[PDB]
Amino acid sequence: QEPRTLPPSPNWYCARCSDAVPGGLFGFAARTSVFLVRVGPGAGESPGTPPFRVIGELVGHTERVSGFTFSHHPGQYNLCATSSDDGTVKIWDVETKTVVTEHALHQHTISTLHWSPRVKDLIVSGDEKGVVFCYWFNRNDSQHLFIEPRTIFCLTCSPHHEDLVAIGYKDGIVVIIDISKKGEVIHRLRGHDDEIHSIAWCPLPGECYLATGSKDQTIRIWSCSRGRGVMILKLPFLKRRGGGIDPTVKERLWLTLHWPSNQPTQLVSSCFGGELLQWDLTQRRKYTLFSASSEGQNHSRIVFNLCPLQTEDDKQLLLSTSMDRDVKCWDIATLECSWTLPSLGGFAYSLAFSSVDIGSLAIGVGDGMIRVWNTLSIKNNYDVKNFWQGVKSKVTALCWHPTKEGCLAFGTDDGKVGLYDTYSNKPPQISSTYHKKTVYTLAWGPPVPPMSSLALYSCGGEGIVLQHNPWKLSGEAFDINKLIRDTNSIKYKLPVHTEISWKADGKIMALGNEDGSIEIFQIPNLKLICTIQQHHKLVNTISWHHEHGSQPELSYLMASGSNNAVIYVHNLKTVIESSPESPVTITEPYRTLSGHTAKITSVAWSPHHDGRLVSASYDGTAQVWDALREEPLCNFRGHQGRLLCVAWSPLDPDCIYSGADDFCVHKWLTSMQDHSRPPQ
Repeated sequence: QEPRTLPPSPNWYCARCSDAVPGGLFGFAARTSVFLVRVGPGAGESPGTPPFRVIGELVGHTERVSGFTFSHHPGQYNLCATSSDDGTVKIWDVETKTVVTEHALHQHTISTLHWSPRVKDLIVSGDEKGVVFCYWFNRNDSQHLFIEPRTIFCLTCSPHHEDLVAIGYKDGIVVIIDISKKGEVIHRLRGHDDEIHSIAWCPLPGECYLATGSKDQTIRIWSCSRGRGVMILKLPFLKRRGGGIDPTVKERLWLTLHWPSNQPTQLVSSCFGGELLQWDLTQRRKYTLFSASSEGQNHSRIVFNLCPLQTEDDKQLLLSTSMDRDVKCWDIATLECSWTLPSLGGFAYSLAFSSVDIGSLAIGVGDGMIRVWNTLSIKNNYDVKNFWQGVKSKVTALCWHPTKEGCLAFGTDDGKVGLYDTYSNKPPQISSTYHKKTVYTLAWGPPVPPMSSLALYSCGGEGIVLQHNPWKLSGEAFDINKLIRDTNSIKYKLPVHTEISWKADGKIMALGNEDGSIEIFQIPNLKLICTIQQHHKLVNTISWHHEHGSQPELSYLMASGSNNAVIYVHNLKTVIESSPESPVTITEPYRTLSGHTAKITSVAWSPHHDGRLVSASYDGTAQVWDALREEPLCNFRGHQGRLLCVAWSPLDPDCIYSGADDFCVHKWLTSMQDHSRPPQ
């Protein structure tokens, strides 16, 4: 197929950190980057499927990107400007995705910036102390201005007059200044009594008029001729609609505006709960609600930004960013949602494909919500459902039940273990017993004494593996060390267990330990049959090869990764088949896979090949290996962060999913990669 990126969430509480240009292209600030999305025919998606594609990233800021604005000058729609908490304003060329030039003139946290509609190379930025910089980037010039000693929230250069800029402040003051007269205040618009979130100029000259949106829940339309206020629209109270959100998050209003240049008598605004309104300015406060006819397509939390985009084929679209972590595309003709692009608010810690519902991919995320991505949805490349009830903390482990549809085990960084029924709206069952530290692994396997068809095993960072009864999760959970210690007559303290992996046949359990050893236990009683001494640092990942390969000998292969970069495969046919009455120590690998330059977080065997392994590393790459020939095939470098998880697509042998601490999940193709091995 084609690649996909589930990106980080658009940044919150920024008056302008997203924009679009005609054709067209949408950009949004998200963490320390800007993400670029082709929208319309140029995306080149098949009909009925949403016409968008995530196509690139602007990389180089070292902190939160606070502002983003395209140039809207014909022939230079490829230029844009960003601001960041790193103290810089950068000018970018989106064709190369590189910096053209930049400045560090601001000495206080930048609030926002805007590219002049009228002057080709002028970018105006404003900071939290009230300082404004005019930057004419192509003649290398700047002017500081200082109007009033207050925190700038928003700034909008006039579309009609090259010298006029409207500024909105944290306290509700709005001013229009003349940047040719040292920022002289030409109009002082008094009326709002809280944060100005948005300023839109009437897009026709004469019929100037100006609209301002505020945390005070009013939109005020003002005159420059008279100077005075000519219209106050108060937001309506409306029934909250969509699925029941989480009370345990704080949320006041964000009131942003879009004044369509082709429809001067209409004004679009956000509203409580992220509803969108089309206001009729001919009328006594008439509005029409976006998505009024359809159900559950509206945003469920406040909307921060609205970006008009006219496509090549003349569709009028409007893009919305929200605290709900969705980017939505609105068809202005109908006010219905054309499509939604979901996003991630934390590290992608864990991926797990359901063996029952093919292509159903669960994602464990550091924003406390489980995602289920229906990866094989025919008409939607990003069909993602969220689960929040009973989760709360960072989801560091997931594992679908092997036979029961909808049954998802999960684990958290506060040691919690849970079992979700994703086919219902009921909250998850939670284990009464907690791990002292993060749950790094979950695995289903046969029950062992004293339990007492499949038990759930959870491994915490403190070193304990618990056996849970998936019926009675609130009941007793058993530390398996007692069974281990008794079956094998152990006297010294047991190793700290850092990883658990059951062989596919459910007859053998492997535990990886903090000291690097891997122990091999046999049912029914977890008799130790083998200790593998190969890694010398904490074991992060173990995986047993599947059973449906060409030769049956392959299901005895076990891959493992530790805090060192070298990966090993061991072949446990001999030892397992001999069933020794006292345990064997293995100290030579069956295969050695060298290439990575940092810790290995996750390994997984291709279900479509014999002895084909993918690994995820803290070196920022995923590596595909022919394990049997010790041959590196394909290195994926699309992540910016350190990889935490990897999983082979169940239907396409060429497609793998990977997650990282860059807040991204990438779906990529082994055939489209330029490198065969990791950087040296």
